[PDB]
Amino acid sequence: SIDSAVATYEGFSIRVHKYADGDANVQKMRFDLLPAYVCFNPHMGGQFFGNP
Amino acid sequence: ILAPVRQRIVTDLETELAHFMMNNGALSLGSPNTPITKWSDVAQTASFLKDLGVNEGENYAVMDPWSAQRLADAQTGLHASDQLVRTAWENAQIPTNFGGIRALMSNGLASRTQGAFGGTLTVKTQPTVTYNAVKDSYQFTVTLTGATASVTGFLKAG
Amino acid sequence: QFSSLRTPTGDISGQNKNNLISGKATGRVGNYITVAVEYQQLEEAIKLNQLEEILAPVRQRIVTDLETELAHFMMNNGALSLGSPNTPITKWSDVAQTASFLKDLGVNEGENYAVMDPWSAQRLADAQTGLHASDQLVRTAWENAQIPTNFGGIRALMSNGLASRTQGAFGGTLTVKTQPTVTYNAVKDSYQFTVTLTGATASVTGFLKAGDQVKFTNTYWLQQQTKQALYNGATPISFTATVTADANSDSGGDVTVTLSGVPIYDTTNPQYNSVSRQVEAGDAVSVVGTASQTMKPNLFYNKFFCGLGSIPLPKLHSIDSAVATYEGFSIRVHKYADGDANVQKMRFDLLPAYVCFNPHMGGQFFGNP
Amino acid sequence: PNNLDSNVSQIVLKKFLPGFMSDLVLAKTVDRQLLAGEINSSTGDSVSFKRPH
Ligand SMILES: [Cl-]
Repeated sequence: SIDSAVATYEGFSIRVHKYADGDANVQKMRFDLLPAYVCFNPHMGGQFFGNP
Repeated sequence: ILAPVRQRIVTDLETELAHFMMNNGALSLGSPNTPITKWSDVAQTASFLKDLGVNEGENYAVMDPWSAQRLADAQTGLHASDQLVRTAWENAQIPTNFGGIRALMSNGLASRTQGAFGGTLTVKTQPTVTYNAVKDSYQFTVTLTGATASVTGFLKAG
Repeated sequence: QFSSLRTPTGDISGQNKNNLISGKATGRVGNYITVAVEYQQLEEAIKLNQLEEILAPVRQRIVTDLETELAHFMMNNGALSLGSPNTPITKWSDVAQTASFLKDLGVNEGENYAVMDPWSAQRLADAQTGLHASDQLVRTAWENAQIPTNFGGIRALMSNGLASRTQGAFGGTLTVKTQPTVTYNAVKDSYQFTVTLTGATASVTGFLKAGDQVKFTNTYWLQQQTKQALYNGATPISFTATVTADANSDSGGDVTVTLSGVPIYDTTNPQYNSVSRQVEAGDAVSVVGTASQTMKPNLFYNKFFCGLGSIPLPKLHSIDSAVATYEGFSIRVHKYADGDANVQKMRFDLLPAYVCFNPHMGGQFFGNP
Repeated sequence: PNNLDSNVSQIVLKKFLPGFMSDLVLAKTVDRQLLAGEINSSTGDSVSFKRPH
């Protein structure tokens, strides 16, 4: 019972939901995204600095 | 009015990647106070990946605008190949492969704070590290002793 | 600009949505530029031949005094600062620091320019005669003392017409007296703010002069999109603003000055921050350069920083006139006379106009010690 | 001393100025193939791949 639509930017998809508020006369919009992560092998990356 | 909303989402996606990667990878090279200057500061990363055995896919190093520039300043000083010095004198560019590793400049990159530690630290109890315990994660708990009396945020993520 | 919430579920119930806060930049019309001449009818008869050559340079006077005021206008607004006036431009890394600082803040649209005087362009020319490799690139500078179009990954230009400025006599150790009100509501239509300073020398006229640069030691520039502080090598980059008008030190050592560029730090709308923290009463500050030095600044800026325009002038009635463009600017001339004194009068006019779109896209740069 | 200021308007033109921006680099060099389409409503919140022997 809430109106939506989906868009693409950078090859990601974002829902948007447009509801409102009855008593406070107000319009609301939210844009959201769910990422997923994986670490395959912690031993293959890290952080580097200079050597003094 | 709302056109910027989408690129806020993506900007905030990639500030997480910076933190996720930063909190997982176990490898470390050089001292954190010192900025990248010499050619051999980028080159140590290709050769450590090599020495350790990693052969598959490409390898990337990612630094900020200020480091990228001191690296071109180093390339204006080369004595031999004139196509390689001209490019940096005009454009302040460095090549695609640098040091034997694919090198990249990014102004979006996350920062982090150390958190207040002191004392001479040792392990309290021998942990259990065998292939059967850490088989599914590659993470392990250990308890350190000999710290400062009591501190909130003695060690912070990263 | 907006901000975002990060939650395991997505439940935002108890939290703060982004407000919409509009702001604007404003252009204004300036003073006229006028060159006026007169001569007697007697001279027009016996003494003036080639009068049409006598007034050729008149139209280039007008456009010259446009470029000189434009240069002051810029030098008085742009907040950014690199190097320091005690060191002249020498190394390649001097012109180069400017392009990578514009990119680290996030300027992405249009083209960036750096502009310097003949003496500077010459010291960059013999830095180029020292390169060990590129055959053509050293020959050009040895012959012609010229440098390429793109230099350090920015677009470099030389100009002999460019304004100078005097520092004005400042001394003692300085600190801020009270907290400034810098939130996005206060500064959103200007990008300027007033702050009072403490510990100055007793009573001094022109303690700080328009064009100086005050630096706030412990407050750092952010990146404008990402909101993470900026580090150059080991050390953070401080925030810096420009003194817009002359300011006197009253007895008891206080100075109240208006600055261009703002250290915005807002609790309610953190999405607009420029800087890493709140300037608090008691913060150390210092002025870049030496007390009474004078000099010509070098300027670096993004294309959309300042802008320029001019206004068609209507014809006064009962007087004769024509329009002629030179350098793509239109200039009226009125030719009229005084019947009783028996003299003839010509005036040439142009109206300029100026915007500063954003103070944070340009500044002044010097060498690094 | 004419006073003409009520003859005219304060106009705000309809255009915006350039804002600042950032660049996306990490995002486009990590592996994006393996994990695509792999988490749907039959799988629950997570999924695994095999370590080599
Ligand atoms: Cl040599």
